[PDB]
Amino acid sequence: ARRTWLGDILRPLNSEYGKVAPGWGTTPLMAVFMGLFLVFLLIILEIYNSTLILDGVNVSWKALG
Amino acid sequence: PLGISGTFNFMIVFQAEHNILMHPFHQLGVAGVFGGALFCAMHGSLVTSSLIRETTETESANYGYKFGQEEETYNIVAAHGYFGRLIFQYASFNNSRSLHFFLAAWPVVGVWFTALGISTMAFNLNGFNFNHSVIDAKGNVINTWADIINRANLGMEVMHERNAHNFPLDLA
Amino acid sequence: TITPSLKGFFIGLLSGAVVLGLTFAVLIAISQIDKVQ
Amino acid sequence: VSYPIFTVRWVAVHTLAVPTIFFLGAIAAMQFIQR
Amino acid sequence: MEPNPNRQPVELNRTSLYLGLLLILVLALLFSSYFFN
Amino acid sequence: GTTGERPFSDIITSVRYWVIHSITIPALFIAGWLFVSTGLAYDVFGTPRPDSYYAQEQRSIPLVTDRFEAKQQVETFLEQLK
Amino acid sequence: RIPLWIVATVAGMGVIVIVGLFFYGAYAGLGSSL
Amino acid sequence: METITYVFIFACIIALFFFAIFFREPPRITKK
Amino acid sequence: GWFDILDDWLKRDRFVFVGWSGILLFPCAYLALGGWLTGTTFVTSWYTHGLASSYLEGCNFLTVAVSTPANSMGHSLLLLWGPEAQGDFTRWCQLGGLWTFIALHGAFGLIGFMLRQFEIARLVGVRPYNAIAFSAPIAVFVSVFLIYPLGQSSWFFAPSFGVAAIFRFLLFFQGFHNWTLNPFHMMGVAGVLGGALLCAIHGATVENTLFQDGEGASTFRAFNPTQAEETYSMVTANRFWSQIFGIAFSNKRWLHFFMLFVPVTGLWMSAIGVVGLALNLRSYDFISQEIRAAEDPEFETFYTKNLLLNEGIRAWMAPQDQPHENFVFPEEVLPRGNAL
Amino acid sequence: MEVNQLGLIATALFVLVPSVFLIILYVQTESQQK
Amino acid sequence: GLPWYRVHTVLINDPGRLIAAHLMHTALVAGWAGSMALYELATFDPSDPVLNPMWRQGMFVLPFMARLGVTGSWSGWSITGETGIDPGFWSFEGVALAHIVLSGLLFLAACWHWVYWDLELFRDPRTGEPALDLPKMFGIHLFLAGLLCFGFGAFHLTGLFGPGMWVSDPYGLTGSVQPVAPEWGPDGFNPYNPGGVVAHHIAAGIVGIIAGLFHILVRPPQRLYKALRMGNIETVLSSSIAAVFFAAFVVAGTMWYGSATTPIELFGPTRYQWDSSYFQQEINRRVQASLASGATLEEAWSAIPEKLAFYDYIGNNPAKGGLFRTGPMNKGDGIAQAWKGHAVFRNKEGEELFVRRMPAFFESFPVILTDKNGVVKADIPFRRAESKYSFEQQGVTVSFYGGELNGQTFTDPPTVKSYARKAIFGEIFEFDTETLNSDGIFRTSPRGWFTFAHAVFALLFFFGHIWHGARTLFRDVFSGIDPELSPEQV
Amino acid sequence: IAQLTMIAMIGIAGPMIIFLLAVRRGNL
Ligand code: CLA
Ligand code: CLA
Ligand code: CLA
Ligand code: CLA
Ligand SMILES: C=Cc1c(C)c2cc3nc(c4c5[nH]c(cc6nc(cc1[nH]2)C(C)=C6CC)c(C)c5C(=O)[C@@H]4C(=O)OC)[C@@H](CCC(=O)OC/C=C(\C)CCC[C@H](C)CCC[C@H](C)CCCC(C)C)[C@@H]3C
Ligand SMILES: CC1=C(/C=C/C(C)=C/C=C/C(C)=C/C=C/C=C(C)/C=C/C=C(C)/C=C/C2=C(C)CCCC2(C)C)C(C)(C)CCC1
Ligand SMILES: CC1=C(/C=C/C(C)=C/C=C/C(C)=C/C=C/C=C(C)/C=C/C=C(C)/C=C/C2=C(C)CCCC2(C)C)C(C)(C)CCC1
Ligand SMILES: CC1=C(/C=C/C(C)=C/C=C/C(C)=C/C=C/C=C(C)/C=C/C=C(C)/C=C/C2=C(C)CCCC2(C)C)C(C)(C)CCC1
Ligand SMILES: CC1=C(/C=C/C(C)=C/C=C/C(C)=C/C=C/C=C(C)/C=C/C=C(C)/C=C/C2=C(C)CCCC2(C)C)C(C)(C)CCC1
Ligand SMILES: [Cl-]
Ligand SMILES: [Fe+2]
Repeated sequence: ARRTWLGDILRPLNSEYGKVAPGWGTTPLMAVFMGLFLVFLLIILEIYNSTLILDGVNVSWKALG
Repeated sequence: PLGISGTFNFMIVFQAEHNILMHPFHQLGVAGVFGGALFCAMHGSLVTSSLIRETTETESANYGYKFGQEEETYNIVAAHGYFGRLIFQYASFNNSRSLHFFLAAWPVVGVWFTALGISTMAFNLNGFNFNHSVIDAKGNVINTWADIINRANLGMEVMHERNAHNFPLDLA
Repeated sequence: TITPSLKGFFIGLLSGAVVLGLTFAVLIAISQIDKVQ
Repeated sequence: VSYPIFTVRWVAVHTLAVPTIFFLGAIAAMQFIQR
Repeated sequence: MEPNPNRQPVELNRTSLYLGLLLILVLALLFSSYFFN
Repeated sequence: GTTGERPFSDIITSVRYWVIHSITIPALFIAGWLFVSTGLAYDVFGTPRPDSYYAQEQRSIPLVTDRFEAKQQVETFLEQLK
Repeated sequence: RIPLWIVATVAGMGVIVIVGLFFYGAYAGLGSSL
Repeated sequence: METITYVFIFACIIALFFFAIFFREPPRITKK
Repeated sequence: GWFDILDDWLKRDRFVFVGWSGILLFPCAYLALGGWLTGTTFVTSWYTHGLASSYLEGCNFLTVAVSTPANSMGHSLLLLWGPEAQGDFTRWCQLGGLWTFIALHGAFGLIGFMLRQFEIARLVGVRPYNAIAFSAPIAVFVSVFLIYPLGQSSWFFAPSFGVAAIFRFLLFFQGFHNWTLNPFHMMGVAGVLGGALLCAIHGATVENTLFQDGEGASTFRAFNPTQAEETYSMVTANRFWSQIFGIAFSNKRWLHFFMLFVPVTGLWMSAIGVVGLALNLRSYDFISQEIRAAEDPEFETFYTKNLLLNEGIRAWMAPQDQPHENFVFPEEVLPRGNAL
Repeated sequence: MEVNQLGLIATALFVLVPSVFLIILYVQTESQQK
Repeated sequence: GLPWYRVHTVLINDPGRLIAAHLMHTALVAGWAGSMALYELATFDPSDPVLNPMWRQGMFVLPFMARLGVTGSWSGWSITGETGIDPGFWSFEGVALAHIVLSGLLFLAACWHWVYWDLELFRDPRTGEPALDLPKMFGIHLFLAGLLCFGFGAFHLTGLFGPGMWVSDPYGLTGSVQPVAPEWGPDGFNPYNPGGVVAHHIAAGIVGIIAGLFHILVRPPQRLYKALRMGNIETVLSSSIAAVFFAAFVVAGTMWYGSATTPIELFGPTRYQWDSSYFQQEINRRVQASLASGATLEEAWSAIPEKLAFYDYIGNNPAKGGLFRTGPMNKGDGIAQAWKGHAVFRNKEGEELFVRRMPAFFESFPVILTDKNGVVKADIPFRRAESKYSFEQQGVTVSFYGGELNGQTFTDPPTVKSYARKAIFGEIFEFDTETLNSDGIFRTSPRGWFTFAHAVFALLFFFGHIWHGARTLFRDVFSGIDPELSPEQV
Repeated sequence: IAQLTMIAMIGIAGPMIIFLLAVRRGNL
């Protein structure tokens, strides 16, 4: 090894290696934002594809100036 | 012709004069070729993926084989085990000999037909001609993709050999 | 606000969840009816 | 052995088996439509 | 400095050389026409 | 070499099987047949009957020309007795 | 028990019949040319 | 200039061919 | 926990392995196959391409197909309940909703299936080279049925699902993109053609280089399902080819990896070529050739010849192949040689 | 004729560079003791 | 030893030399950027932003520098076409300068991290052997990203403490660098509204800052750490690549279809604008308006700004071109010099005819002329043997309004047909073919190339993901398999 | 009109001349 000023100061940030939460930890909470993101994309996708029209949002070079 | 583009010429014109894509023999041909490449990949992968470990983590997995071996270099039982589960057991080979016969039989048989196709359309027994088959209640002609194919063929017919024809029918 | 195509989006977003539902319902159920070891 | 009836294999087999015959029946009928 | 212990030797057999070159050359025979366009 | 399922061979041979399917199979068949023969299929799929591609005189095609008012446009095509 | 070889030759002819009906339909149906 | 380039590569592939057939690594049995 | 119980059930070894993947595969895979079989026999392509496309109309197994949507639709996903069909089913059918249905569904179905290979591989404990390989067919489907038309004006120019309906896709590409002259398509075929060779050649090399392990003529039974010795003389095979072709394998591990490589690489290349045809960035012409053909009227190569075949294909097809363009090409404007 | 000026050098380096690569390896492999 | 295609595995767990490597790469990518810049500056012509803008000169990097502010040269000129402007230090030269240096430094840095590879920071106190706590790393990095993402939208795009971004009207005639105000409403999800690009970076930036912290604190649920073989760097790769190619397929789509991010005055028109006759309609709309306010045909068309007419030319359609048709769009049809003017075709009866335009799909297309109702009135025949509509038999003539040929009329068949043959591509222009020694064969715009390149790389990267991912979930069975014979019995 | 009548019989004939043998069990 070879410690160094910067090296020590950063020593903490990299040390908790294999440290894991137990069981199904935060998984379920995660599986929700995940599903939320999935729906969020489908929306912005379907908006760009003009499948989901929304007065106020005009997906053309127009609506510009 | 003996050349790259010269071959495409042979093809494009052939199609126009014989409508080969619409001939059973050519289709069997592509089944054999597509299939071959397909199977070639199947075998190739199944086998390569079920090789008995005898190599290091940082050593070519190939070295695990010596020219002039007695026993096999892959688990044909593990191979069959995986492939049998992908589709379903009885739809998978376990007999290396039956596997390899199929492996050879398929392409060779298919190409045999493709060769018989060109040898057959060499006497003007061409592909199916479904031009203006489906017609409506009054007699109008209702097009099918078979017709869109005929137009593309006419373009080829009408333009190949610009100056070689002097008469109506292309009998040569 | 809530335009015809917006309503349809919900109809499909709802008609979709249902399918995922009945599917995981049925599955989670039959799964828990046999698997002894 | 004491084999069961309604199984997963059965379901599949029917999802393809049932419609098929229904189509073969449909098509067989078309052979008579005209103009 | 300490002789880094993560290094292994590199190898390319004769057959690989050949298979390699066969590939380079033919690709070159295939793309040169389009390079000169 | 085995799993729970009752070996097809046995089933395709069981007189019970045929006793069931001699009824079921032709059942499904006659159904689909009627599906076509009763003209129902034509309406389930908006597919034209031999006498519904064009109006008597017209020789033009009912080509859908714009996405959003498409359904509406299609309906009108059925109008000219097409 | 219904002998297999019979299940086959029966289900077999049965297919040549339906598939043959299709081939006939080709010179009469709408897929005709007449 | 182009002709030369096409023929050269060709000439190179044929050379390869030669060496590959006549100067391969003799294929050794068992004790490899 | 129910999860591990849900798992337990799924990964249970049945006749037709389900697995987690199946939750995606089977729903889709069946819908794709189903939609095709449905349209092939019931739905028409009249309001879409002015074409009869189903058995119900008179089409046979070759002429039938699930045709693409109108060009008006553009790249619309055409959902059953979207602005187009508006929840209505029959309309959906007539607007070619069944295309994006089969397309998009089958698409997920190829994802599920590859995942399956990956999942089953893991369980059975074998290497996933069957999955790597299957990337090739995904690429083809993805680039051709999705990426391509995504670069064009709309789904209308994607290949329609059907036998003949695919041949026109071929003829089109020749005529408009002069696709046969593309370096990538060539590699493509070199691989598929070359792959169907390894297949045949390796198969025969094995069957005619077998050891005798039985007393019968039909040597099929003479096989040990339970490993042990090599069933064919790898040593004899080597000497055969080494004397008839000059080159010959001698490392079954490589000979088999090669067989994965050749056709998977081929299809990957053929894909890139198409990903380029999306933007119309084709390999249509050779400029040096065109320039000499302009100034000098006696210069003729099998290349120039071909380009004329293309002109004819485009001029005589465009009309009924691109209805939305209301093309009208007077007889006098139609390119044609003498007499024909 | 009327070709591309860089075509020659594009083809030359396309062949040389990777060939030179392989060759460097093969020879350094080939000369490894034992 | 190691096969040629594995030589880089020598880093799989040498955090030191892995950083040394990653440093060198960044150096080359930064280096490339700097010098690709200088190459464009040594060949780009600012003499005319109207008819010879960067996207006609095969400029690829120059546009990405304008989209964010840099629009001037230390030599005095500027992208918009103004003079006397003082870009300050951050001129194209400046940007190019900067990267070249950042590259030199990253180089030196790569060297140091290579020699001093065994820093203790990479060794786990516990096992005393090399190790990197990925989960915490990801949290840290993700924190910095959102922190920077935030700033970019918050200060740069808004103008608070920065230039802004490229913004233009609906027909790329006014474009420039302007401060853009956020937009959290719904229309901010509209690809064509700049406000959305601002809101996004502020919101996503924050969400990014929050989420980072989370990951800096909360640890990975055992279940996952196990499933996604975390603590195995070769999996960080499989996921990143999956993201990188996702990002790629998206940028390729917004470049081809257009968005406030790929502005036409910087990347060129869209194949879709030509398809829907986008600019053709904006012109007419304008011309008919002038006629209403009692102007003459000459006056009406003369009012039409050259720049506008130029977008209505199939020679700027990215869908025309070829894979080996190299160079700028200028090596094709030539450097655009001026607008010859609107061409109106008429036949003996005075009837006004119209030239059927060329669909992008067609390399070559026929000259056909129809009236308002679409009736074929005239054309240029192949076989003259029985031509009914030759320009000769119809007395077709052509007149021009506004532009070089304004007020002139031509009646000698050949000349009329020449122009008719040109009308096919839309507005007729005057090119300088000498200079670049052009060949007259259409080439694609940067918009087109960027799109082709990214759509390929993306599709290629998919394969990398599938490969590396697999190699992570099957590390154990790598090298081969072993024993037992279990298969058909649960 | 419907000589399908023919085929039918000469058709079940082939399988018959082996079936009767499956009954009289012998020489197959
Ligand atoms: C599980 C496998 C599966 C998958 C992946 C798909 C996938 C798809 N289907 Mg198919 N389908 C399936 C099974 C499946 N299907 C089955 C079994 C049937 C027979 C019943 C069908 C019948 C079917 C039809 C009839 C149609 C499709 C269509 C489609 C496509 C788009 C539909 C869509 O927008 O969904 C959106 C996705 C969702 C609803 C998922 C939401 C998930 C989150 C976690 C739930 C949150 C819900 C909550 C209410 C929201 C809170 C937010 C709040 C702000 C309101 C899509 C490719 C359409 C198509 O092909 O178009 C061309 C179409 O018309 N499918
Ligand atoms: C000191 C900082 C720095 C700065 C201010 C610039 C500034 C600039 N660069 Mg340089 N660059 C740098 C470092 C820097 N660079 C380094 C270190 C390299 C080597 C890797 C490069 C390599 C480089 C290249 C190759 C190019 C530039 C270009 C440019 C110019 C255009 C900017 C642009 O459009 O980016 C576009 C930015 C993106 C790619 C978007 C980032 C978003 C990604 C997709 C998200 C990543 C996912 C993230 C982790 C998810 C979590 C986020 C959370 C908030 C949700 C601009 C003048 C361009 C140019 O014009 O050349 C001169 C160009 O082509 N740069
Ligand atoms: C990928 C990103 C990228 C993109 C989109 C562009 C885009 C562009 N460049 Mg830039 N360029 C780049 C990277 C990029 N460049 C890099 C890294 C360099 C440094 C070398 C340059 C150096 C450069 C120069 C010096 C010039 C340009 C020019 C141009 C413009 C003209 C287009 C062209 O020449 O196409 C040409 C495209 C091709 C020939 C196609 C490449 C495809 C090859 C043949 C396939 C290789 C296949 C492979 C062998 C297959 C084997 C596989 C098998 C074994 C499995 C265009 C805007 C020109 C300009 O200034 O415009 C006026 C110009 O003079 N560029
Ligand atoms: C995101 C970046 C990325 C990174 C960091 C890695 C990293 C790695 N790859 Mg992966 N890979 C990627 C993308 C990436 N890959 C993609 C997109 C694909 C699909 C095409 C692959 C396919 C792949 C395979 C098939 C293999 C690896 C292997 C490896 C490992 C060893 C590398 C090596 O020694 O190469 C050796 C390098 C060379 C001497 C040859 C380089 C020659 C190229 C083809 C010529 C073109 C070079 C040119 C400069 C490239 C410009 C870059 C362009 C993207 C802009 C290494 C961990 C190997 C492995 O797993 O080891 C056991 C392995 O077998 N990779
Ligand atoms: C066109 C010819 C061609 C076909 C038809 C084909 C077919 C198939 N290849 C498979 C596998 C493979 N193919 C492989 C390599 C190759 N395959 C090739 C060429 C082909 N491969 C080539 C050239 C290669 C070499 C690169 C590999 C390595 C594998 C496998 O591992 C796999 C296998 O299991 O081997 C036997 C099977 C996957 C089944 C499946 O995913 O079910 C589930 C998904 C379904 C049912 C969805 C289908 C959805 C598609 C996208 C829509 C099709 C639409 C209609 C249903 C079809 C009718 C349309 C036509 C008339 C045009 C399938 C039988
Ligand atoms: C679409 C859809 C759906 C559904 C549906 C389905 C799922 C269906 C299915 C279907 C199916 C699943 C079908 C099938 C059919 C089939 C058929 C019709 C077949 C036929 C066949 C034949 C005819 C054969 C023959 C042969 C061969 C191939 C080979 C050789 C020999 C022989 C001759 C035997 C839903 C509601 C969700 C929604 C909307 C859409
Ligand atoms: C055509 C072109 C191009 C190209 C490029 C190239 C070809 C490049 C190259 C490059 C190179 C080729 C580089 C190099 C580099 C180098 C370096 C980076 C170095 C460094 C060094 C150092 C650091 C040193 C040191 C020292 C000394 C020696 C002395 C004493 C002192 C000192 C210490 C300082 C581009 C892309 C741009 C664009 C387009 C065009
Ligand atoms: C050290 C130092 C320095 C310096 C530095 C320098 C001067 C640098 C440079 C650098 C550079 C100057 C760089 C460059 C780079 C480049 C690159 C890195 C490139 C690349 C390329 C590529 C990769 C390509 C490819 C390709 C081809 C060939 C064709 C086909 C397509 C593609 C695109 C793929 C100073 C004084 C500041 C100070 C401090 C120290
Ligand atoms: C898929 C399959 C199968 C099937 C088969 C079948 C379905 C068959 C059929 C068959 C049949 C169905 C046959 C028939 C036969 C017949 C015969 C061999 C006949 C003969 C005849 C004669 C010789 C006659 C005569 C006559 C008459 C009748 C009347 C008039 C006069 C005269 C005298 C001429 C099997 C199981 C193998 C196994 C594998 C699979
Ligand atoms: Cl010819
Ligand atoms: Fe084999």
